[PDB]
Amino acid sequence: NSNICEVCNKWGRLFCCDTCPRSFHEHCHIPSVEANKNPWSCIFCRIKTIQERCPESQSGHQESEVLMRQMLPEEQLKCEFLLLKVYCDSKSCFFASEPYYNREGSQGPQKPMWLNKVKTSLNEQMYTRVEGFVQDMRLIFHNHKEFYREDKFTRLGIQVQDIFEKNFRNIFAIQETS
Ligand SMILES: [Zn+2]
Ligand SMILES: [Zn+2]
Ligand SMILES: [Zn+2]
Repeated sequence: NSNICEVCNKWGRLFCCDTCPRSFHEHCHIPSVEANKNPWSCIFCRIKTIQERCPESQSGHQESEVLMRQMLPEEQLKCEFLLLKVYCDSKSCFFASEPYYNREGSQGPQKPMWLNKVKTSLNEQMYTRVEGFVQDMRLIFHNHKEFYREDKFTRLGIQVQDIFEKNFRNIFAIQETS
């Protein structure tokens, strides 16, 4: 197994996957690494299994159809993995914890949002459709772009949104377009 966490790239108290060489901090993995279970298979492995059991699940889909899906176990897992893929980027640090807004010439957003809030919401089964999760994720970046206006710091929102969107299209097998 790897000797660093797949998500944050640090050593520490790591839990190792039995079916692949990845390792994780307990609360870096999503869902948090399960207490017992030997063998244990990480989220990367669980997602690959879904694909392998239903190869057709990789044919192209329309985003509008994906968003209206109910949050049954497989879609729950897919959103957990998509959230984890965002945390895998170091620039996620800016969007992880609760933000505050006090900048001359800007007013904070009406509905603040952050990664750890989305994480809690998924853990607590608060989303009934994929759309709920995707809306909160996209709101994180939209709030940031609107608040930071012409400051160059707005680019961090564009960057992390791009990671989100590329991974959304991969995980949910969105039909490729120009
Ligand atoms: Zn970690
Ligand atoms: Zn694995
Ligand atoms: Zn099948």
